[PDB]
Amino acid sequence: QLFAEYREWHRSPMGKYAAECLPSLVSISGMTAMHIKMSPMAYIAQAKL
Amino acid sequence: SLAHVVDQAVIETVQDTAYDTAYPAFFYVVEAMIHGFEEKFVMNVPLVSLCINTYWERSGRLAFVNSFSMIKFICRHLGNNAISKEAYSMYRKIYGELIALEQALMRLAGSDVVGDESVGQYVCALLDPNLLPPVAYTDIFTHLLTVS
Amino acid sequence: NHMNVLVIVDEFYDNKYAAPVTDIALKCGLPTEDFLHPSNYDLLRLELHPLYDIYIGRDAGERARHRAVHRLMVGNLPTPLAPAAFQEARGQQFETATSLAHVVDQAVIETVQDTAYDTAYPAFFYVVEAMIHGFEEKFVMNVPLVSLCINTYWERSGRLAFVNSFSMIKFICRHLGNNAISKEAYSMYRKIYGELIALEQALMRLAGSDVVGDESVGQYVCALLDPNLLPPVAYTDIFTHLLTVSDRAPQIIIGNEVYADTLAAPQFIERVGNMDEMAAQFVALYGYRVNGDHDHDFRLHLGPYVDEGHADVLEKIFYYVFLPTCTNAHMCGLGVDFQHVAQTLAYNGPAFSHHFTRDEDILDNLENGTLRDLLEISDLRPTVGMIRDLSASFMTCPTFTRAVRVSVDNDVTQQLAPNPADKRTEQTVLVNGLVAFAFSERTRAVTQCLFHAIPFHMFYGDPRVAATMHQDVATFVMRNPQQRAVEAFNRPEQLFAEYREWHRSPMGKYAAECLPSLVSISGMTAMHIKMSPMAYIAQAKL
Amino acid sequence: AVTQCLFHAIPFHMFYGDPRVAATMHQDVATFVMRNPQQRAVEAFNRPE
Amino acid sequence: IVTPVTADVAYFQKSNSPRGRAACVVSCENYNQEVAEGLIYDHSRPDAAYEYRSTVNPWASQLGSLGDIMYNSSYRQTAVPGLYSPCRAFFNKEELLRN
Amino acid sequence: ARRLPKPTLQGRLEADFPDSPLLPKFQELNQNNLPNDVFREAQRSYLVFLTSQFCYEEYVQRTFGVPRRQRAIDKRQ
Amino acid sequence: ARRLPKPTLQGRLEADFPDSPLLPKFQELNQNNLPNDVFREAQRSYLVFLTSQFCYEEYVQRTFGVPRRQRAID
Amino acid sequence: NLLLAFNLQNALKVLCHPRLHTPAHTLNSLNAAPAPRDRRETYSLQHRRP
Amino acid sequence: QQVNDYIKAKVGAQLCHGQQATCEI
Repeated sequence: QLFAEYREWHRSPMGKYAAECLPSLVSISGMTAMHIKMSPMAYIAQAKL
Repeated sequence: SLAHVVDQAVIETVQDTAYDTAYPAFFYVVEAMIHGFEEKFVMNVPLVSLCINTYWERSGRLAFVNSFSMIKFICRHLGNNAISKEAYSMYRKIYGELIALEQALMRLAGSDVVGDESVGQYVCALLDPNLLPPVAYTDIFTHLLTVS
Repeated sequence: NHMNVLVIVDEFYDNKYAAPVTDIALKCGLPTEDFLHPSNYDLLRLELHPLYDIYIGRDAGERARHRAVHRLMVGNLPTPLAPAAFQEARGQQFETATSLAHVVDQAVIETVQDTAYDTAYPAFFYVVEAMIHGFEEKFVMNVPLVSLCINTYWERSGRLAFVNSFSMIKFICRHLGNNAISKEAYSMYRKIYGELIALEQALMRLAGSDVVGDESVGQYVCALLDPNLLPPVAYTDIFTHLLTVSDRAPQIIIGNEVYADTLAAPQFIERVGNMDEMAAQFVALYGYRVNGDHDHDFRLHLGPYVDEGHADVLEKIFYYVFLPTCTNAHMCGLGVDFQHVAQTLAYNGPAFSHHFTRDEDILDNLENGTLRDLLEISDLRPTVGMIRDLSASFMTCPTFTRAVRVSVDNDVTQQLAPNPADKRTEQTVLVNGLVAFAFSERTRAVTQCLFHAIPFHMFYGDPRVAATMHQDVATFVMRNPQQRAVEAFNRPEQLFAEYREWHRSPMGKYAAECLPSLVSISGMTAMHIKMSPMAYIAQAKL
Repeated sequence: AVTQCLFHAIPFHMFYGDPRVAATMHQDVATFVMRNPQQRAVEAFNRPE
Repeated sequence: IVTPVTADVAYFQKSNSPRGRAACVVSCENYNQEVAEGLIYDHSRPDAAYEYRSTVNPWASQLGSLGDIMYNSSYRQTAVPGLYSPCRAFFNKEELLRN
Repeated sequence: ARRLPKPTLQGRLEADFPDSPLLPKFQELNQNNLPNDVFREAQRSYLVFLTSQFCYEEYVQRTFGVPRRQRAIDKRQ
Repeated sequence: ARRLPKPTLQGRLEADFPDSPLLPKFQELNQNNLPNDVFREAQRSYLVFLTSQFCYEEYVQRTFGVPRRQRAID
Repeated sequence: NLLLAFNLQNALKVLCHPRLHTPAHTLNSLNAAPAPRDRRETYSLQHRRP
Repeated sequence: QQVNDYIKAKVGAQLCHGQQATCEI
C-alpha cells in the first residue's frame, strides 16, 4: 500500500549506494550525480559540462 | 565548482546523531506537536532552545536534524543567542550546504529555456517540481496540481 | 521620467512572463569546447572582435545595423575564450610581477565569507548604517552604540558586523582603535583596510613613473586608478567632483534631467553637512521632507566631497575586487526609507519620555513594535542614551534613496567607434543607499516596512538576496528558476544596462564561481585592467 | 586632525620620504598625490630640494 | 594574428592554416563561389579536419573577424607602401577563392 | 508612484506621556484639511521630528565642552 | 480498524484538583448511552482539549500585551 | 596524423534520439520470445490502493 | 514539439573532405 518499487522513483541500487557509502563530502557530491535523469535534455547538459 | 561550505566533521556529527540509540523520542514528540508550523514554532521557542542546549551539553550531537522544517526554523528564528553558538554554526552549515547544492544544480543546466519553462526540470530529478518531498506538512499537492 | 526606484523595481518584476537572457550571458555560460561547436553558431557569429562586443537589435525599418560597444576591461572577455583558471594564473603572474604583500590571510576571508552567507545577520546593523550613511560626524555621535554592536556580534558568532559597506570599514579602522571593540575585530578591520592599501600599491606599481600628458597613465591602464569609474554606493557629492576632474565628458542622468556641468550644480545638488547650517535649516528641511513631490522632484542632497588621500580608489578596489570575491557576488543594494527607520525608533515609549534615564536597558520597556522584534532577533541590548543619540540623526538623513545613471565616454583610445551613441559607458551608482548581504524571512517580515530591494549592479544584483528580500522577484524566480545565476538575472532596465555597463556578465560569473582566497583576489584585480594601448604597454613592461 | 598643532611632515631621506604616510600627515602633499597618482612611489616621490 | 587563449596546442603542431578553418578551396567544386564561401566563412558547419568544432579561433576565420579586418581589407596593389604581409597569402578572399 | 508601508508603532504615546515638554510645540497642530489617519501619520512624523530635535539638543549640550573647571573647583572644596 | 494503545495516564486528577475553574466546563459530558471506560477516555480527551484551550488563551493573552505604556509612565 | 577529440557532444547525434528511448521494440522482441523467464516475480509490481 | 526541435537545434540535426568514415554508437 506504500512502496511499489517498480513504480517508485528511487529503486534498490540508490538505496544500496546510500547504505554502502561512507558519510563525507565526496559521498554527497556523488549522490547528486545520481539525481540526474537519463533524459535527452540531461545528455545535452552533461555534454555541455 | 561547488563550494562545500559544510565541513567533514559536520557529516560526522549528524552521522553520530543517526547512530545514537539514546536519541530521545521527546524530540520526536515536540516535532509531532509542531509538525512544521511557524506559528507553532514561535509558540515553543524556549522549549526547543532548551532541547538544543541540553543535547549539545550531554553529547556533541545536535537535535531536530530528523526534519528539514526544524532546520529551516532554527536557521530562521533561533539565531539570537538562545542556543549555543557552535551548534548554530553547524545548523547554518547544513542550511548553506543545501543552498550550495541548489546553486550547483542550477548551474548544471541554466540559461537554456525550452519554452515557458526552463530545461531545469528535465535535466535532473530535484529541479522537477513533480518530484515531491517524502514527508509533507503543508498543501504541496494543490500547488503541484497548479504548476504541473 | 520619475525617479522613484521602488515603483521601478516593483513594476519591472510584477508578473513578468518571459525572462529574456542576453547574448553576453549565453556566451559566458557554456565552456570552451561547447562554444566552438557548430551547435552554437548563433553565438559564434556575434564574436569577431576581442575588444568590442557586437550585438543586433530589432528591425525598425532601417536594416537593424550591428552596434559594437567596448569591453573596457580584460574581465569582460567571453569566458569560453578566457576561462576562470586562466584569470587565476594571470592574477598570479601579476602578483609575481608587482610583488604585492598579501596582508589578509585565508581566515579573515573565511570570516567575511561567513558573514556573507549569514542568514542570521541582524538588520539593526543595517539600521544604524542607514542612520550614518557615510558621515564621520554621524559615526561619532554614536560610538558606544556601534561599539556595543561590534562586540555583541563578535562574541555571539565568529562573524564581524558592518563589513557590507566601505564607510563603516574606514570609520571603525580609523575611529575605533580605542579598545571599545575586541582586539580581534579591530585587527580584522585593519587587515581589510591594509589589504586595500596593498592593492593600491600593486596598481601604482602596475603602471607608474609614466605621464602621458598632464596626467599619468594610471587612468589609462586599469579600472581602479581611473577616476571615471565610480563607487557603487555614493554618500558624498562625488558627481560634482567627477565633473571637474574628468578630462573626458561625463553626463549624469538623474530622472531625464541630465547635466554635465558644474555651473548647474546648485539647482541639482543640495550640499548638506557639519550639523550647523542644518541647525537653522531644520524646520525647513523637515517641511520639505513632508511634501510628497519627491518621486518627481529631481534634486539630490549629499554630504560634501572630503579630500581623501587616494582619490576614492580604496572604495573602488573594495566594492570591485574584494566584496564580490569573498561574498561570491552575493550582495544586493537595498533602498531604505529613512523616515520609517526614524519612525520606528523615535516614535516609541522609552525613547520619547525623559523620565527614563540614560543608562538603563530598554527591552523590558519596548512596546510591541517592529523595532522591538528587530532588537529581539538582533539579540542586542541598548541603553536609552545610545538609541536617543541614534534618533538624533533624523534631521539630516535624506528623504528616500535614489539612483543615478552616471554616463561617461570610454577613453581617448576606446573612442574609435563610428556610432557616437556607443562611445559611452554608463554606470548606475546607488546614491544614499545601502548594500546588504542576505536575509531570512524572520528579518524580512520585520523590514518589509523599512527596506526595499534594488537589483542594482552586476555584483549587487544577486537573485538569491533579492529573493529573500523581495516578493515579486521571489515568485518570479519561482516561475523561472534558471535566473539564479547572477549573470542571467534580468535586472531592471532603468537601473542596469548589460551592454552599457563596466562589468558585464563574465566578471559576475568569475565573482560567483571563484573560491574565496588570496589567489582569487589577485586574479580579480587582474580583471580590472583596461584593454587599452597603455595597458598593453604596461603589461609588456611587467 | 588632532595633531595639526603639534607635528609636521619632513620627507627628507630616501627611506623616510614615503608619500603614503606623508599624505596622512600633510594635507598639501595629499592634494599633490591626488593630482599625481604616479607620485605615490617612494622611489620617484618629489622630495623638497 | 590575435587568437583566444584556449586555442589548443594540438592545432599548432600540425601544418595548418594560421586562421581556424583550413580553407581547402581546392576541395570544393569547380568554379563555385557559394559553397567555397560556405567552407571558408560559414561557421555553422564544421571544418574539413576537426568535425567536433567549427574553428580553432573565432577572431581570424570569421568574415567580419579581427584578423580578416587587419589583413584582408587591405588589397595588395602595386603603388602602396608595399611592405610584404605574409598573412595576405592566407587571408585575401580573392586569393582564397582563386583556388 | 508609491512608498513602503507604515510600521506598527501602536497607540498615541503623546497622551501616554503627558509630562514631556514636547507637547507645547506639538500642540499647535491642525486637522482642517487632512483626513484622520493621514493626520495621525503627520502627528507621528512631528513627534519623530520633535523628539530627534530634543535629543540632538541633549547631544550637543554634552559634546560642547562637558569638562568644566567650575565643577572642578566645586568638587575640590 | 485498529488504533494505538493508550498511555498509562493514571488517576483522575479532576477529582484530585477540585479548584480548577475548568471543571464547571468539564462536568457537562454525561453517561447516557455509553459505558464506563469509554466515558473515562472521553473525559480524558475532553479534559486535555479544554486544558489546551485554556493554555492557548493564556498564551495569546500573554503575547498580545506583555508590554504596557501605562506601567512605564507610572 | 591529427589528434581529434570524440567527446560526449559528438555522440549526441546518435545517443539522445527517440529510437534510443522507446521500449516498444524490446517488448515486441520479448513477447515474441518462445522461452520467457520462469521466475516471474510478483512482490512489488503494482501498488494496490487501500 | 518544443522539446523535439530544441534537441534538434542543440544537436546537428536537419562535408568537404574525403568522404569521412561513418561513426556509430
